[PDB]
Amino acid sequence: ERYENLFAQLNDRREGAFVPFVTLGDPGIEQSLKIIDTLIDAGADALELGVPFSDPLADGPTIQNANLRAFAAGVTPAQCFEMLALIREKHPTIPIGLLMYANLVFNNGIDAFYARCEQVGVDSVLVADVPVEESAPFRQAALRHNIAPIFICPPNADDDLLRQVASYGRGYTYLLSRSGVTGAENRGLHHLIEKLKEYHAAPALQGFGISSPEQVSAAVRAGAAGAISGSAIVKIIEKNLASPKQMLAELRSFVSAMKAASRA
Amino acid sequence: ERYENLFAQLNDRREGAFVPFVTLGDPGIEQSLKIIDTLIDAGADALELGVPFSDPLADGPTIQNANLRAFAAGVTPAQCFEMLALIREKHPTIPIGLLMYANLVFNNGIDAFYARCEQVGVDSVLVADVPVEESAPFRQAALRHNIAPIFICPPNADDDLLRQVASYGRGYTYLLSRSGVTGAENRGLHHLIEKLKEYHAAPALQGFGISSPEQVSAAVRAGAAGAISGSAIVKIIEKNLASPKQMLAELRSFVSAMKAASRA
Amino acid sequence: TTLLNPYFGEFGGMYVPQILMPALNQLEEAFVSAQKDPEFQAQFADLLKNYAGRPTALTKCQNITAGTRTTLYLKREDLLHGGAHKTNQVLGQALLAKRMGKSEIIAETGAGQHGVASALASALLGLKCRIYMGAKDVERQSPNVFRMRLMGAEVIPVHSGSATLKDACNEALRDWSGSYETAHYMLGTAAGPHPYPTIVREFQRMIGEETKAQILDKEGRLPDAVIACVGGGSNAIGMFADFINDTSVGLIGVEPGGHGIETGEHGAPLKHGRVGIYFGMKAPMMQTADGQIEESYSISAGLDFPSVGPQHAYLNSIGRADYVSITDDEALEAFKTLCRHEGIIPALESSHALAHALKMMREQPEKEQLLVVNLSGRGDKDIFTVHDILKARGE
Amino acid sequence: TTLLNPYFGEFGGMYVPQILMPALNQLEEAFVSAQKDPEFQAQFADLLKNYAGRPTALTKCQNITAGTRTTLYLKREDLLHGGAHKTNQVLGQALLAKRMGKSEIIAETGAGQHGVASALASALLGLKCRIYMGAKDVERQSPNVFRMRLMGAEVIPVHSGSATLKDACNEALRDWSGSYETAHYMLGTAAGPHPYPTIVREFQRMIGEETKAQILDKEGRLPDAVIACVGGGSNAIGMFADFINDTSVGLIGVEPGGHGIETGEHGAPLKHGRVGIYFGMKAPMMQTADGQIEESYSISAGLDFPSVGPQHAYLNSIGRADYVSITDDEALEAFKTLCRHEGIIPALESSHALAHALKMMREQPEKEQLLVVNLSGRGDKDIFTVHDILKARGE
Ligand SMILES: O=P(O)(O)OCCNS(=O)(=O)c1ccc(OC(F)(F)F)cc1
Ligand SMILES: O=P(O)(O)OCCNS(=O)(=O)c1ccc(OC(F)(F)F)cc1
Ligand SMILES: C=C(/N=C/c1c(COP(=O)(O)O)cnc(C)c1O)C(=O)O
Ligand SMILES: C=C(/N=C/c1c(COP(=O)(O)O)cnc(C)c1O)C(=O)O
Ligand SMILES: [Cs+]
Ligand SMILES: [Cs+]
Ligand SMILES: [Cs+]
Ligand SMILES: [Cs+]
Ligand SMILES: [Cs+]
Ligand SMILES: [Cs+]
Repeated sequence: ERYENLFAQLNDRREGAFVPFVTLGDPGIEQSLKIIDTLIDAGADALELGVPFSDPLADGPTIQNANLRAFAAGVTPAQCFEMLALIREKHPTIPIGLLMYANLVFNNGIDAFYARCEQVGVDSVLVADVPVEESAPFRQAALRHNIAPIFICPPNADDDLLRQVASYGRGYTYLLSRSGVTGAENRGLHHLIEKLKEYHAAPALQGFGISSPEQVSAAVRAGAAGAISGSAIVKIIEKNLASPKQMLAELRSFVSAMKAASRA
Repeated sequence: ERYENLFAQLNDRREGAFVPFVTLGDPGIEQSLKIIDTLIDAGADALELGVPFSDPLADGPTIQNANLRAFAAGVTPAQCFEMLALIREKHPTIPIGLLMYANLVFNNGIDAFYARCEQVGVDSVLVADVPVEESAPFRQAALRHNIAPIFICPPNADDDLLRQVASYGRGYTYLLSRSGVTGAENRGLHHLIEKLKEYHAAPALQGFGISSPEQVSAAVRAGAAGAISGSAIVKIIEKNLASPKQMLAELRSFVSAMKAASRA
Repeated sequence: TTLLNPYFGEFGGMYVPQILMPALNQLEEAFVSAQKDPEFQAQFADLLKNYAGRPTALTKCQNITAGTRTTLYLKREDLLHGGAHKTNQVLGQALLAKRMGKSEIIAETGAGQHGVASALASALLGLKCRIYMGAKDVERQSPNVFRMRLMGAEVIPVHSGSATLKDACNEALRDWSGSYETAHYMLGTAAGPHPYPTIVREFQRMIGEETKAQILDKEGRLPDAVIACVGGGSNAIGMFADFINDTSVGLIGVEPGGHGIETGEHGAPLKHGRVGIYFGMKAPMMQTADGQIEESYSISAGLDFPSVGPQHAYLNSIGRADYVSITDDEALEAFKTLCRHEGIIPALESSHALAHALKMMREQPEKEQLLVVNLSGRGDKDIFTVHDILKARGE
Repeated sequence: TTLLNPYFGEFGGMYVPQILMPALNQLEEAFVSAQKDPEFQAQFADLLKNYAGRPTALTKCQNITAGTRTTLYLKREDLLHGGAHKTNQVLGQALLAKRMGKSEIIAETGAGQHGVASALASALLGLKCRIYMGAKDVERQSPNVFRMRLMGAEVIPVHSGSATLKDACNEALRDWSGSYETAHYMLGTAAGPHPYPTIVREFQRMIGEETKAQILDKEGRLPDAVIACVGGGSNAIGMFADFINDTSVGLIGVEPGGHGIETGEHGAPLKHGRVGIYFGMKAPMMQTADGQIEESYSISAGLDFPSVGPQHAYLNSIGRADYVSITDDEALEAFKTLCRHEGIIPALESSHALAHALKMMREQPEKEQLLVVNLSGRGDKDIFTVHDILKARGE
């Protein structure tokens, strides 16, 4: 019940969530674990974590290159699940969500994938290239293993899609800021937020192109439960590859500032 | 009547003709005149002289390159006629024949060309790319200006062609040794010779690929009135461009040997 | 919810980010509307006839079947404007783009023939065209880069991954996910998310329709088999479609064997991969044990792709079509043989199909069989590649 | 003595060394025999249809005539197998070669399209083919060198003279004068000694025949004018022939103006040369005051020739056809315009014809006129040349 408990706590404090994304194992397993511990210590309310995939079609160059760095370090999904077990062992209540591409879930059995998620203590899975129309075996397996299946509400969602996302999803609703792929350089709605609430959808987190405190504050002021930032975070990793301690300091400053903005 | 007188003299001596070919003005006007005087002094019975033409389609690479050398020396048909006047002024009885390509004769009037031939003392003109079928204005102009029009008897001449060549031609009949274009490297018939005599054709000179005394002797023994050699002669010029005196000595030896063979 | 079935048995579907579903539904609706629109069909027919040059010839081989009981015909898509079958369905999709009010085209290309088709159709019909092409393919299919650019298309080299077709596909799809409001993604093969495998088949099926009419005219019967190379699957499903219900007619698809299946350097997922989800579809693919997508390989850029269209996976599964592979060296021998004995220079893609036909003949030379090979393109784009190879082998 | 008239008024004839007259007479007799032979005509027709892809399309331009009263059609010889009109008459002459018991082919080529045609026909029909090509043309039309050699033809660079078409012609003729017993000289244009201007016209006249039928079908009347580029004259006389007795139809031939007629660097002897005798014919040529043959120039190798076929000189003299010139830069603009606005990449030769049509339109844009341009070839052979030029000009 980790998302449910988180959002209840945040609501009682009149607070929005700030949720960073990073790629598991970027730039290496040990440094990735330290990065993630730093995100949490700096105020992350939840995590979105990518499992490196060869062809990430919803991602722009920043996160493409994060995947490549992880592969250069020899990271596999098996090693990602080892990492996840370690993260959960340290941090018992923080919601952990995975960003997956369909083939990694489908590969050697959908049910078996979500079973592995449950064993390591994952709370949600977002499969980026599975729309609600194709989602049945994924969300069924997810719910069977006490995992929240995450679905996307795009800016031009019609009413049928709003109702489907409200009914099928759990944990949180992903509120897409804009079309396109992930990217800081490309910056990105009250009607959607109000409709999701009307249909009793899981609380909305806005994502794509959120790289500044101002955008986080704007998300929460518009009524979203919080915001997700990926490329902005990953850029700090990419910039400081030769300076691991400076990397963590800049990560800490950024995450702290973004979290502060969620209190607006 | 220079060919008629020549062949009568040769017949009374039981002798064949040897007739060298060179390109007028190769490798320069002055050296060309000295070459020609050397040919005559060494025993040439008559001359065949080429006027440099841009695209000589009946000639192989040796004589192609002779034309090019003459052009590099700036030789024009006007300069060739100046040369011809000088040659005739020195040598009053030797038959002089020109090897022409049609466009040089046709260019600014066929009649005017043959008139210029008569004024400088030329005895025959062979137009290489005008077959008997197209020859009427050429041979008419030739005869009007007391020039012998020369025609070709190819190895596979039929009877109609034999009769036409016998009737239309004067001076000598060109007996082609082989198909192809001019060339020493490519060596080349009693029935044709006997038929031409039966039809009272001008006496036959064999040409194309004759580069050795043995071939000259064979021509005369088969009943030809003589033989023409071009590429063999021109090769001696080409070989000795840097050694003008050695050129003339080798020309003299070769022409003397070829002429000796005509007595067989 | 769709108007048409997105699946062929287990295979197919619409595995794209949610953002792109309305674009796919819009495309499906526009296609269904256009297929029942006599004015659309007349416009498409007119372009095919008077601009692209259909119908294409069906050529009987005079020499390469000598001494055998094989009769071989070539369906001459190499004679189509542009130089390959790709031009057929691009004219149709460009008309669909205009019908939907789009003024921009996104395309991917490997051999550069779909790129050239996209560029020429855009020039003709007044669309702004950008084309993604793997950097390796930009080099080995360079004549087509020059052709695309001369026709005013923007050609964008892709250096990521294997720098070949799958990488150009990825970038095209990434682009579309942000530009679909104004751009139509003109997918060039019978693969990808619904409705593309269906649209591409329906806009290529004149190949088999013409073939059937032509072979009936010349031989008074149907072929024993029709043979086509398979990259994503468009020229093969175009040839196959009209024969699917003619149960006596063999359907043979030829995947690239590359350096040999045993080397792992090939593009033959239908027979040597396993089902996965990628490029918007559930289909056979080359993938690692963990489910990472593997890089393919072929001497031919147009076949160098680690998956295959879902209708081919379906036809295989039920046994209606058989699929085989042909290596680089086998394709090169077929290329040379057609050049020297029929005076036709085939695309290296098409040479894979021809190579398998030659094998059917040579292996059983007293077997009576009437065969058609889909000669999907001409080899002008390949002549510098093939020359370099032969030179580096004596020849 | 001949069966057919060797002259067109003053022009034409058989100005070859005596040795070659029996070969020319033999060829004439074989042609006359074949033209009345139903089996020959059926074989020729079958190759044209099922191997070369005739009839070729007649394409209406959609965009380049916008805002004017010109209607423009392109006769699509670029879609013929091989990529140019040259293929038509090579198939006919190859059949004549076989009819005469020859097993070897000699050809000359400049753009390399006649070379490619000769090579493909020889591969198909079992002849041994050698092709002379000027060394300058070997460089600027290199894709066709690769194509000829892949089809097994011997390609012999010619370095003499201007190292272009006239020099390749000279060498081919020199070769034939020694090899005619076993080799047929497959002359590639409507020029040279009788009977070639006649044979080439008769084996190309399907271009105009088809055009007439197609324009009657689409417009219900004959064109106001048909427009073709003129090198030696084959694609133009092929288009013109069936319209010669339709007195209302303008015949317009377009010679290469090169860098400009005033520079002397051109290939426009019909309007700027004077009558001479060369290459077996009496015809207009570029020549010096003394009668030496001048070197021509054009950006397009296929038009880079200092003479012209005798039937064109005749049609000009009586006023039945009009001849004009188009410079390099005008041809390049037409090339670019067709690429970008109709999605067709034309040969640079053909671009001269298109350029003149565009001029007819632009100069008098409210003049009602129905025009056909003979699009004699595709521009694949030219794309590297054109690219290099544009780059060396910004672009
Ligand atoms: O800040 P940005 O621009 O890098 O965006 C960060 C997003 N990271 S993520 O895991 O939430 C995420 C969520 C959804 C994605 O694709 C989908 F929408 F199609 F499902 C991709 C990544
Ligand atoms: O010794 P070769 O092999 O060089 O031959 C020398 C010939 N020189 S020539 O002037 O008589 C001569 C005679 C006839 C020619 O062409 C024609 F037969 F078509 F008319 C060309 C040259
Ligand atoms: C991928 C490309 N070409 C593929 C191709 C193919 C294979 O693609 P299909 O399986 O979709 O026909 C076959 N033949 C030719 C001439 C081709 O160009 C392209 O041109 O972008
Ligand atoms: C001389 C050559 N080509 C001439 C040519 C010409 C000019 O030749 P004609 O005048 O004979 O058509 C026109 N169009 C194309 C495509 C051509 O290739 C050759 O390919 O050898
Ligand atoms: Cs056979
Ligand atoms: Cs493939
Ligand atoms: Cs495949
Ligand atoms: Cs118009
Ligand atoms: Cs010309
Ligand atoms: Cs000309």
